[PDB]
Amino acid sequence: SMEQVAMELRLTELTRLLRSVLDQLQDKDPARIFAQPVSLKEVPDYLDHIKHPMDFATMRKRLEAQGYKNLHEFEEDFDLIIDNCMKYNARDTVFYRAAVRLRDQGGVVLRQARREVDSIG
Repeated sequence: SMEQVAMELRLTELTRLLRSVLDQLQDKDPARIFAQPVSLKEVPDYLDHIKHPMDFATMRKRLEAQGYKNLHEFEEDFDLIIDNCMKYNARDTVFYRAAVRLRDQGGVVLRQARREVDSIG
């Protein structure tokens, strides 16, 4: 149906926008601390601590299969990256401090992306 196609064009356009958002968010992590999943070879107990791991590569795979239906879904995943890190790592670590910075710098990007999604529909 033509209705089905039009929904698919909206999903595709959301996907393009989210990809630009994702790149911008990832530029706020020049150390690439959040680029890849936490290794279970190098932190074998990780899953006793964190129930829903997330990282930029896993968000990117989900994005390219058009797996984000709206911005809320994307934001939940971004917030997981941050919130996982601030629980697992202590306050005085390079990791925790990098989360705080990504959160603060990412909030500006997400502020305007929410206007762009509402605005463009």
